[PDB]
Amino acid sequence: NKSKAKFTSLAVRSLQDRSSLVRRNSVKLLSKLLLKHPFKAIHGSQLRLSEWEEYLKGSESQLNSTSVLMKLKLMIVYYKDAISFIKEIHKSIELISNLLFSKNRNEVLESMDFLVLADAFDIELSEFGIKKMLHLV
DNA sequence: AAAAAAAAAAAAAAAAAAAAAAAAAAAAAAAAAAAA
Repeated sequence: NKSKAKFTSLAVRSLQDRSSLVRRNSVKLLSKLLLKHPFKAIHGSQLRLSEWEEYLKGSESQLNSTSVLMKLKLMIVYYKDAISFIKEIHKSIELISNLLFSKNRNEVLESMDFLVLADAFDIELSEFGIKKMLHLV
């Protein structure tokens, strides 16, 4: 699970690569990572930045107010990892939305598939991606 | 006191060649058809 964040960061960085095939494969990797993630034990299949931030704030308040110490520590580090992953996915979504207008059709199709998958899970910036996709006519 | 002969502007066509636009070669990914 730890290497998942590294793979996501490398894929987001490679999204800006000059080669088109590399970009399509990075989009595929991000789609595969978003389709199944370890972040499903609690409130699975729902990636909302506001809700996760509120949950993290609640956990921080609970810790501020024997097993309790490290249990809250693990919960907080898990929530921080979730927030970082959500931010990375949001940045990747923005990059792919900017990347929608490409000469190669396979890249466009994979970008549309990734945006649809990201829209399937409730995402605040998914509507922007759908709006950008609407101009593909 | 016309008439050859040399010098000089004016003007055709001809030869030239490397630089750039356009097309082919090579490796790899994707889509369709055939065999198990």
